[PDB]
Amino acid sequence: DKHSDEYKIRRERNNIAVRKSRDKAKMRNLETQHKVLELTAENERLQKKVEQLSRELSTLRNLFKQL
Amino acid sequence: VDKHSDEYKIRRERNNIAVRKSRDKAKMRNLETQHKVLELTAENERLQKKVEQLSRELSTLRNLFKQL
Amino acid sequence: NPELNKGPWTKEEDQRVIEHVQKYGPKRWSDIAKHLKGRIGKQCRERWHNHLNPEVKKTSWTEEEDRIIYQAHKRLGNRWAEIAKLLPGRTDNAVKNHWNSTMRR
DNA sequence: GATGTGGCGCAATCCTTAACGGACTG
DNA sequence: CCAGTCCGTTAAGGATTGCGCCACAT
Repeated sequence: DKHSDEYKIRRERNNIAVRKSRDKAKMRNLETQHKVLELTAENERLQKKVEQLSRELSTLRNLFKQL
Repeated sequence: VDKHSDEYKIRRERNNIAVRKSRDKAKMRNLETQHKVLELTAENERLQKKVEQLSRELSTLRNLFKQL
Repeated sequence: NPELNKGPWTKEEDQRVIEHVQKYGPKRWSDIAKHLKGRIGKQCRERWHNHLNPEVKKTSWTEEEDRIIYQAHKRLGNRWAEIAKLLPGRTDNAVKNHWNSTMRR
């Protein structure tokens, strides 16, 4: 029976469960993409820090050597 | 046009291929994205470990400036 | 009119054109077109220059290629054939298409 | 039984590309 | 008049996406 009301109602109910199931999945993917933007920002910063502290260590080591 | 005319079944077959392709491309892109997070995370823990190492080193050095 | 082919190109037609270009070269586009049915030289020439030529790259547009197009276009304008001289492997038509679709937005 | 998921198809429409036709020039 | 180029323009067809139908999982 593909035309009764019982059928129309059963379909509507699964159609809602599907939209709901897919909103969850798309969300998980959205935050996963944000995670990438986050980590990519944190890594660019950490790499700047590593380079800064390496220059500092180098300059200081050169001070103790000229001692 | 008719839903029975072979001219339709063919046009539909092509779209169905493109649709399965497109949905597969998107599914790969998502897997990649998750993999990309695993790699950024390792590179992240590595860089943080390096920062701590350089800091510990700077501190060791500056400890030679302390006297009594 | 009714004596003109404006449909697709068969692997057969292409091969004839390719051979023709190796025979005489990218010239006398009429001759080969004659052997072909319902197609004139101009078409054969276009089909060759845009698709059948070996030097025509068929790779995706690189990030570096876009730059050149922007820089160039915001100086010469829609001078496709001209900008194509700065893009080895790309045809004037490929630049036009790339600009009106992708780069346009 | 009811809701949750994975796979697909349909059909609207977004996006690119091919190449038709006109304008020019030698 | 013909050819070889150059370009604007747009129909054709692949790529996406909103809505849903099924079968099967929980």
